[PDB]
Amino acid sequence: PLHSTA
Amino acid sequence: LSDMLQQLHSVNASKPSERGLVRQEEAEDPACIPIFWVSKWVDYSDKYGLGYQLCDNSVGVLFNDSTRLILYNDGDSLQYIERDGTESYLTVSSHPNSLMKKITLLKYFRNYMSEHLLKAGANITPLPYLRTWFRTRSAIILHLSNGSVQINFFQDHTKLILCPLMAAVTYIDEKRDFRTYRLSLLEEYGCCKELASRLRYARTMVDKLLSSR
Repeated sequence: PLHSTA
Repeated sequence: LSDMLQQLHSVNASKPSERGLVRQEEAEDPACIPIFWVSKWVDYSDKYGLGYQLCDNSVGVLFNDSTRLILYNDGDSLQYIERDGTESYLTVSSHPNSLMKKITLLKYFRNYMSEHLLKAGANITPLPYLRTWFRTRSAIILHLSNGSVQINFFQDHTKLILCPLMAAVTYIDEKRDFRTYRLSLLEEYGCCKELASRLRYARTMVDKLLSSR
């Protein structure tokens, strides 16, 4: 649902 | 954590950005470059927990049941830490059937991070685990077991890595340039408003960590 920079 | 809070109070009280000639370059201490930081992370805590990759390409997961699985960068060597703090050393290739679900989850998280996420501090020249973490509207705050505290700002992608043992801070700016400072030297020579503002936030975040352990 959220993560570090792609 | 207590010493980190004190180091930050000391630098912040010196008002580094607002007392004359700023000599920030002279506060750089390349000797204090951290060995470990968080390069990638996935917040899947609504179901499973929080996965992360360290700068050495090792991976970790803090599961919702307060257990931790740590895969070393060789891709097989495993550490498992139960709720009571009991640490177990093994490999993926030798895991008991009970850890099946958790190993699968780690490998899944590992694949996503390696393939679809950017490595933070990829330009920095080259085992702790995640003790705790929380998220604000502005930033994710990561507390490692070696005492380091990392703060990643969402909006501008700027990052701080705070190292209490060196009494130092590494700052990664919007251009992904990294500079490592000794905190007392920032007190001695000052710094720009940008770094000064994030350090004031950092102190507030450490205070939140200390008040919620």
